[PDB]
Amino acid sequence: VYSYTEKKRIRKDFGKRPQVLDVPYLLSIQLDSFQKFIEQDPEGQYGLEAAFRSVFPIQSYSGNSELQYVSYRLGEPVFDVQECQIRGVTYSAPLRVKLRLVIYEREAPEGTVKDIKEQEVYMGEIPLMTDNGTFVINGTERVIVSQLHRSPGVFFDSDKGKTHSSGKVLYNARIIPYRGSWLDFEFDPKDNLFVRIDRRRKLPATIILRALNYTTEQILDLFFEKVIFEIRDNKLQMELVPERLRGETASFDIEANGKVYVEKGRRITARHIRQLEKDDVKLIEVPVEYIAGKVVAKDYIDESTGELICAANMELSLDLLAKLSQSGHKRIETLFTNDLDHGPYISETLRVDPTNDRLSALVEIYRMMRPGEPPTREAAESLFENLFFSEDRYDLSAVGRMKFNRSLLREEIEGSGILSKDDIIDVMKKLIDIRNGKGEVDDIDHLGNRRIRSVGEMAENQFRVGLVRVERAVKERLSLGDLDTLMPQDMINAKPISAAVKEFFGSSQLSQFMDQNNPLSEITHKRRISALGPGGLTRERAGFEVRDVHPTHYGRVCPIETPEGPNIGLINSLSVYAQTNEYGFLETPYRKVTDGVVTDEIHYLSAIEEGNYVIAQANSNLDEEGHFVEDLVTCRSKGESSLFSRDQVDYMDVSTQQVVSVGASLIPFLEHDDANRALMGANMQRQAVPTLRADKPLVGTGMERAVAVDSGVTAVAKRGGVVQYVDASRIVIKVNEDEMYPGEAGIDIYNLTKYTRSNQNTCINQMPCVSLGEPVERGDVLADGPSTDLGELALGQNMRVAFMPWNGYNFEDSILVSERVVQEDRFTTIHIQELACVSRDTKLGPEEITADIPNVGEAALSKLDESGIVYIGAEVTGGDILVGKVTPKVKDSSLRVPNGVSGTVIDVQVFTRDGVEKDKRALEIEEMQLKQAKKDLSEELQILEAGLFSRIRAVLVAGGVEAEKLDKLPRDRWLELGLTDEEKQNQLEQLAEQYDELKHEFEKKLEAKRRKITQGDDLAPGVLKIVKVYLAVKRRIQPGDKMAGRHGNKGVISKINPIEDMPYDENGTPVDIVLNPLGVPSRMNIGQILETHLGMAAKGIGDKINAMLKQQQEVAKLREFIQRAYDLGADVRQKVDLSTFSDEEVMRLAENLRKGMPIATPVFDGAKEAEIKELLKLGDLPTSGQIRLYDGRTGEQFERPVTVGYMYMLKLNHLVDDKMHARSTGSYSLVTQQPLGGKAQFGGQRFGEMEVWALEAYGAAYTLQEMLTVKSDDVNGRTKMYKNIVDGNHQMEPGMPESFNVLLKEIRSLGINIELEDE
Amino acid sequence: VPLDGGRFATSDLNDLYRRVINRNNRLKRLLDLAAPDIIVRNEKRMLQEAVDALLDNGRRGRAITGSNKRPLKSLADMIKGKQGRFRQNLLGKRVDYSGRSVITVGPYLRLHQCGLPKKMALELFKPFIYGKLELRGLATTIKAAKKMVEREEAVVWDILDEVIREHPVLLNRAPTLHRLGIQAFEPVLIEGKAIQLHPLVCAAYNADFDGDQMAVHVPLTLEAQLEARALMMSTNNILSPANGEPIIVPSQDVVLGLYYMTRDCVNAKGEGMVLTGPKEAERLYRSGLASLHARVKVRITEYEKDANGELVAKTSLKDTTVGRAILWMIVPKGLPYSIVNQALGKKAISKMLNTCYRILGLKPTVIFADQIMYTGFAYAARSGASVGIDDMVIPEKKHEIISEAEAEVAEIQEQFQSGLVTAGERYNKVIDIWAAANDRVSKAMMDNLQTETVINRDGQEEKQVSFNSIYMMADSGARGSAAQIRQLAGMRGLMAKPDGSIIETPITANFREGLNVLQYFISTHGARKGLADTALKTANSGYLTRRLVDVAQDLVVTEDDCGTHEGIMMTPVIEGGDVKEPLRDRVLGRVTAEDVLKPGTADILVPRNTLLHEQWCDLLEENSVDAVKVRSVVSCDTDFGVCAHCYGRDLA
DNA sequence: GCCGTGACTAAAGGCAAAAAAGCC
RNA sequence: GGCUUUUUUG
DNA sequence: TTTTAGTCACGGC
Ligand SMILES: [Mg+2]
Ligand SMILES: [Zn+2]
Repeated sequence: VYSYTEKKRIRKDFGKRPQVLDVPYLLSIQLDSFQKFIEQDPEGQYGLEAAFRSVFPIQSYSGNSELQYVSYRLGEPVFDVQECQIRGVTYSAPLRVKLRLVIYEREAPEGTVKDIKEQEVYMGEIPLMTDNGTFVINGTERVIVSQLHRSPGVFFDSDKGKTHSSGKVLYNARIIPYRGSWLDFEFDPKDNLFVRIDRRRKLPATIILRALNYTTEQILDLFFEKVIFEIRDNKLQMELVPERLRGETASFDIEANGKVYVEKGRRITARHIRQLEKDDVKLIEVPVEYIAGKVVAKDYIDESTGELICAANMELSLDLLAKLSQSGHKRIETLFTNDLDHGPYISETLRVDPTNDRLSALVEIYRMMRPGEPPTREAAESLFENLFFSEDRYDLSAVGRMKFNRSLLREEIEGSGILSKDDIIDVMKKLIDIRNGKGEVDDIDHLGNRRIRSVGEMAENQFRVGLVRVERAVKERLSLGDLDTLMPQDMINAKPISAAVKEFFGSSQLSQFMDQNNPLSEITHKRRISALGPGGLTRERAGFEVRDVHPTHYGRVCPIETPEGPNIGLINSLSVYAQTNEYGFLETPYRKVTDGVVTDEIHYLSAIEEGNYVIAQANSNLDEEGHFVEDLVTCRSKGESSLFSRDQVDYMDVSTQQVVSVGASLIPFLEHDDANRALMGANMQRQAVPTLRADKPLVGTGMERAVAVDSGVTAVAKRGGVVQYVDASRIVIKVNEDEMYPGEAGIDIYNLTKYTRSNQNTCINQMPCVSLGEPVERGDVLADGPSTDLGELALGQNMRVAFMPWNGYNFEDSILVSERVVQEDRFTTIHIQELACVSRDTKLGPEEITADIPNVGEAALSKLDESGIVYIGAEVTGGDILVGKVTPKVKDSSLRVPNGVSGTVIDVQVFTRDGVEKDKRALEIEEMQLKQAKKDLSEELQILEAGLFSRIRAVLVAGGVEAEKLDKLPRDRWLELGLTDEEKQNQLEQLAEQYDELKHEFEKKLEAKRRKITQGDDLAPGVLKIVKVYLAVKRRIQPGDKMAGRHGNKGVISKINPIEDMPYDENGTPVDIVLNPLGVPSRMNIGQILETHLGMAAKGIGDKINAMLKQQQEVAKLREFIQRAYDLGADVRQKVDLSTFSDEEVMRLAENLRKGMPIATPVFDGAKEAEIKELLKLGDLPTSGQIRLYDGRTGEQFERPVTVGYMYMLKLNHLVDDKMHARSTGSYSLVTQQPLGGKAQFGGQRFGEMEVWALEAYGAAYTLQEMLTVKSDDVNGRTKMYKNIVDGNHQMEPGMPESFNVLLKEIRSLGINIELEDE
Repeated sequence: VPLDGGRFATSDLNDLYRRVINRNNRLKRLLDLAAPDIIVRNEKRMLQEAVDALLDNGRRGRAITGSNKRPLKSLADMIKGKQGRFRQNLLGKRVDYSGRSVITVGPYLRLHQCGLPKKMALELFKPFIYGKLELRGLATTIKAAKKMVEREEAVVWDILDEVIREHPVLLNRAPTLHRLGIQAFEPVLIEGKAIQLHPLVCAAYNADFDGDQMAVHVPLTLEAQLEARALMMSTNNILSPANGEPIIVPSQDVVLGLYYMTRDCVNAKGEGMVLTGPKEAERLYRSGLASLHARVKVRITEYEKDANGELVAKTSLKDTTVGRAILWMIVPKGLPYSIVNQALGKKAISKMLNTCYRILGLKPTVIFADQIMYTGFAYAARSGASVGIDDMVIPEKKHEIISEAEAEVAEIQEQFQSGLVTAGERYNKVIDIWAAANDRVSKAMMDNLQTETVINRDGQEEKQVSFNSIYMMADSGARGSAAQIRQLAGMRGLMAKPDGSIIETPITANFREGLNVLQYFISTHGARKGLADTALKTANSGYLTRRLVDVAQDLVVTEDDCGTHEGIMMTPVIEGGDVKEPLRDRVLGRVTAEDVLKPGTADILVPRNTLLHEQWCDLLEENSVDAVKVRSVVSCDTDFGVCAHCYGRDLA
């Protein structure tokens, strides 16, 4: 099956594995997040509804008044996205909230309602997500990347024996909440349990534990096992079981029933343990010395004296034994306290506890929280209550509670958002168990411990913070109670919420500036997973652990796409099929494998649940029914990789592209490249510049269509139809009969964007790609944007490349480029620069814009009009004047084009403050857009009138009126005709009513547009008017420009060589680019060679088609060849049949293939060498791929054959003309009198301390004296140096640098006296 | 400083000063009114805190912040730190007469020249042009000269050409790790906007032509120009200061050309013919009557300096090839013919240059280096050496070997299940088996790649060293090594986890054939680790350099001979295996603290206070000296410096 | 009570370049 | 025209 | 965050 939009150029698709899951909408990470933020949720779980319900209702301090939340609605945005970009205003919607203030009677019982007031409050302005998942803030277009932090919960960690010199491991537990203070339990080198809150001072654990109203007896019973002693005749015995004797030593001969059971002295034996188990004897005789190491459990006192005999956690001796025996206490309770099994960490902590009253414990907690303050009981109680057990100051949220219950092996995943008694008890018990061998520690890098915080969650958090601030304000206002004097509008101020939301969206570490220099960069930036930002790591504190790649990144996070330099592995990019779980964790598709048969039921598996199952490999051969052809297959179980059986498999990958991201999936032959070179290739492909004319990639991957469509650069038809009118700036689609709604059928109109400045000063331009009267369907591209060819990504060109050394002009990485490339303007790009001149109101008279400029000739003002604003289309150059600005004194302050760049003014946008006289250029511009609006409205009215009159004619003709008479009648008289049919008469009357309402509607719309456009503007205070100028520079390639490939083989053009010097093959066709072969072996990027060999084969097919069309051969011979090429391959997935194509369709397809038949190659399922050889043999090219060239300059054959083929070249955004810089004498700084820095300020190169050391390593002292004194900052020594040079002399004066005197004053500005001395 | 608008740009210091003066005024007014001591003490404490913040903010505790909620800059913080005055405006400062640009490659330049764009040159040398322009009367006032220069007349170009005759410029690349990162050159006026750089210096600069940028400075006074010419110019810097090894070693493109030129073939066009001399060998190769490398007999006149520094002619018939005979036409007089008779890989060619520096001085050495570069580029272009997908020969036994290796682990997995083998020893056995299999595959691949079959003149099959392109780049030393060629044809081998554990299953697929999703995923563990280490090692290393420069910045040679017999005993280092360093290198270029005693009693082999050079070192080797005592800087008794003799010899 | 030990606090952690913002 | 935060090149 | 060193308070026989 094939639709008409792709029948133009079918891409020959290699690849054997059938695809099951189509690539999802690439922006669904963004769109599906913010959608939850501003959608109505009756359950009150997501976004604004839950944010309001989390704070409201409001109760007064006296309890006599309250505020109720009802609902909310979002208004219509004042300006559209295009208007917002033009006018420099935020695209946002107003938030209207319905509040209800009800006051309770003071003398009446609770629940007595006095008054009910319902009103709407303008609570603030919420920025909106554009259709492309991007935000418009201030005329710009920002993207909020998704953070990757640690999920709230409990995490068990170990220090790996690195802190202490003895190498012992120090386990610990952390309790991370979603909001509130932290909590840590940790051990010490002496095996003492400790607790620390908010990383503050270390405290003994039980201090906090006894803060929960615990008695020491209860603590010991809860944290230990009781051992019972009964005082029998002459001895005291215990009941004994084998399980309490494992891994112990017999202090005495363990024997009972008069028979020896265990030996004396040596360690215990398992056989005697089994003998005790089978005998089932409990009570055993006990000596005296065996009790000397035990610790009493509960308090025991005398009932006669009433004094304390033995206390909890106290060592006991024979004296206490006799004291308890004489008191009649037959029952004695001790602790298990076995070194191997039940470590005695609680007992020793109870030993080191300073007190046991819990009041001194609370006082100590209060002291640790904040030092230097009286320990009032009420303050300490309030602090302890509000530190963990207050919902206002502490919250675990749903994900935190889920992780908390899962990590402790509980059963439910729902509970309170705060801690409790049982939570802390379980955490301590689990940490003790971990210290006691049982259990394992967690891994921080695991993707089961880190979740995705999208834009919706961030906005919800910021909105909640603002709402809490407003809550505090309204509470302090309601504290002053009153009798219905206030109206619930002055109590709520939108300023705090608006400021918080605005600052989050505008100035933040994650609301980054979108880089739109091609669709791929936009897609990659939108689908990014940043680990930095608030509540995250930093570029300096991150070590080698988070930066490294984990086995669970398989399918969720791309391994080979991460920026190099200071943050590598922190800004990794999301994978292709990976989506976000319900709680925020990542998850990937997997095809369930049943009874050895692979099905097509996709299950989304998260990180942790990947461990339990056994997952097969993506590229495993199968039959037609899913049976594995091999009884042994490759699988991964727990981050491992080993051979399993065909019955032990449980899941299978959907496709081979599942592991890589988008940018890495656009690279052909990725599996033949080293990982570093693939990384560099993806990063540089993200930097490509849109050329003048886009050209398809001969060797691709098939993701080009997805990347082009998903990014908002191609105009995609909403409904199918036929192109009624096609133009360079608009497309009109008459919707097909099946797709009209019951009312208001109408048509569709798409308005393209022509030569609009991008964020990187590039050019965004859209061109129609459909012909007049051509059918279209939904989802089909109607106008390709920048770097797109017929709805297909195309970032660079394809050049005939040769791998050979050529006289040293391609020495290390340089490239040699023929002049035929420059002549054809293949790599010519367009850049658009914006200049802004702002009229302010300064002192000594305001600044004016006029053509009266002194000390300038007529040439400098010829390009200017009497208005002073340069004409649109003037070929301005460096140094000229765009806007004539002068400041009264009069001094010339006119805006000028910075030197080094040509220009051609294409647009001038003028913003004039309200109530300010408008200049002539402003009047001309305003007449321009009012005429444009008039034309647009007239066209819409004419289209709607045509539709209405078609309906009118259809109704009247069906009513008995002849068609000829109706046509000969005026259109207005059609509604006035009397119809014998009442139903037809009613229809005509309704049509006339619609006629009148329609004309009223267009009149109102025209009046509204007139009022809107002609009205003034809002902008920064202290500005008279704002004028903007756009300049269009047409860059070409020159020696110094940076070019690259898709496989990381960057380079710099070193020479533009004449066409007569390029090597030429037997047919006389010169090559366009000469590359160095020696860059392939060391770099190990063999992908470029295979791409070259495949492109040579692909162009061979295209040339033959170009030969058939030139000879004007019939369709029958042509159709035969195209079918032969498309049928090539071994077990090719794609099946293209030309039988369904008409003759015109075949001719058009062949017309679109004369530049070379495109080739598709999946990432890890690409074409092998045999397919390339077969494709080459189909053409007229050698199978080896190496042809015999000739030297252009000498005409002599090269001694060896060389590799020639077509390779895809990109022009990176590092142009030499934007980097060349020089300076003799410019402007100097203010304090240090040193030359400025940067190209913009005409600054000089910094001569750093390393260069000073380099000059010191020589014998160079006079050069150093120059660089330090007479070139940098010796004010009295550089004015004379300039005079000497012009005088013909070359001599310096040492002087005294002015950057050292300042230092003296600085040190002299303190109490220190530093001074020089005598001569 | 006033900015655009009603707001004014004020520094962090003004706010602190205003705070302090306001607090002082409040205390002055409050104390004179006999206010209670409750408020007086608090006001005085607040004044103390304000002065503390002004003098040094943040030392005590929470630093006072402005509207930005960021700590303000105090006087103490304005000096301390990387942004402070000392490390930003005193040690290193911005300079005039400087430019920055992208560097490309120019192979037509000489060793002492660089390409300078016309626009950059005209902007840099603006003051010099004004002097000449008014000197010749072409412009009376300075304003007329400035107007004439910007209009870009025709005579201005001639004047600029005149003023760049012998005016060196300092080319610089950041970072400048060593003293060769700043070098003087004589600029050449070229078009474009890129700084053309001589290839041979690229080794010194550590620069590659993939977007690198370099900065150019201009000396002004006569002393600076003479210092540049006499100390900095690249013709004077051909030896490293760290060791005697040169920095003008040809690499990459040149090495491949010189290796292809001097490499014989058993059968070629025009073999066995006898030539008059090297000049004829060039007429045959150009005419196409003889291949570039055919074994011939030629007559060569070589000059040896065996006399007392005098050259003597010598004629003989040598059995060599056309390529070596052609190359002999550029070597200088002193060198013998045995130098250019081998294959001349990367390590040989450098030695050749070294030999010249040992015999003929500096000017013949630099001329020979330039001729080497030109000839190598020319005969590398003429070779047409290319890499193709068919040049990576996969050994045929490889898969078979892999199968056998698999069988081995197929045994152990069974034996581990019978209890005869535990977990750890099974891991060790599998690792050893896979390592042995990888080694065998690598050896088989190398044996297959390094030889080829060719029929000789008589018609019998004879083996010769292969002409495979990838092997020519690997063997000559131009690019790559054995590991890369192994990873392109043989199996990639075992890979390690991020922690360090070796994966049990190795990557059995080379880059020539495909790598599946699982192998490519486990191959990124090493790559990301290496990239992270490289990214985080630049910050640590450079810091170390600073701590090494500031400790030893003030040590300058100030004496000729301190006259002390103290020294350190220098012997060759032995770790229990082969000697890591011979005694010759540890004593070369030093002076003996005392006379060296022969093992025979009372014989003085080396006089005291004598510099040991290569000629003496060879005499030391033939005598088989055991240990030589020499002077060292740490034993010097000179005050506030080190004498010339204790340091030894200037390596540069 | 004096030398040994643990806890509390300060400094330091590339070089050059560009491109954006936003504040003051 | 100073500071800060991001992004990128070597 | 990690490393390192300097300094104040505690400890054991
Ligand atoms: Mg580089
Ligand atoms: Zn000395």
